[PDB]
Amino acid sequence: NKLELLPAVDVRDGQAVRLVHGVSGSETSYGSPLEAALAWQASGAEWLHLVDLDAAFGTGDNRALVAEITGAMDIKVELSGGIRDDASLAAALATGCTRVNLGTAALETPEWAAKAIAEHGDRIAVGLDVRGTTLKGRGGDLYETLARLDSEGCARYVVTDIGKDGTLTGPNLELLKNVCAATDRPVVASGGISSLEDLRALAALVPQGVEGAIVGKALYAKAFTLEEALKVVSA
Repeated sequence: NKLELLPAVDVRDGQAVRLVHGVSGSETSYGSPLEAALAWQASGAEWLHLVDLDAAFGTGDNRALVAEITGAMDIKVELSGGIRDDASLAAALATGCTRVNLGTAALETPEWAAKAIAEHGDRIAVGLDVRGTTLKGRGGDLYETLARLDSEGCARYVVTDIGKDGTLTGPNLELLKNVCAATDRPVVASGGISSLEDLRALAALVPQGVEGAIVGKALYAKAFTLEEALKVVSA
């Protein structure tokens, strides 16, 4: 398969935004998140990666708007942000998204996350936010957690290097290679993508287990177009 591209739309206070290092308050705003999602779809996106950052940070939420965006997509939607308990998981699933991501929940409430995995299967992926080998949440050892989540039947991982997120300095390819070497489950790369060369490098890791790549600031800051990105990961 080709590398899947998941252009991102992160929502804060009803706006499309990008963060640096995932830090609340580092937002750059780009306007309407609905218009952004529809633009990605129009350019040929197969996936939207949609994030409710208010829910992630515990500052209210954008539930109605996230539901509207998801419903406006004819393409697959991965939804993330603050999915930490039965009600936030139910709200997310009710958007009709293709899959959700659990992040902090895997660290803070591992038994709840295991139960969600058992009950929803591959509608769940787990986000791993990494610095070095340490997991972070809004702690844990990367390989111990990966091993535990594997044994619990986790279908898929979304791996973010926090130090690269929103920085346009390139992805952490070594991190990604070694997570792929540790689990047989598909890995989605997130954070740092800055150039078409970065995408070529990620595409070369598909045989090792990199299934897809979430692309954020490179698209909003026009490092390349989504059309270029889709061409480059094609054969």
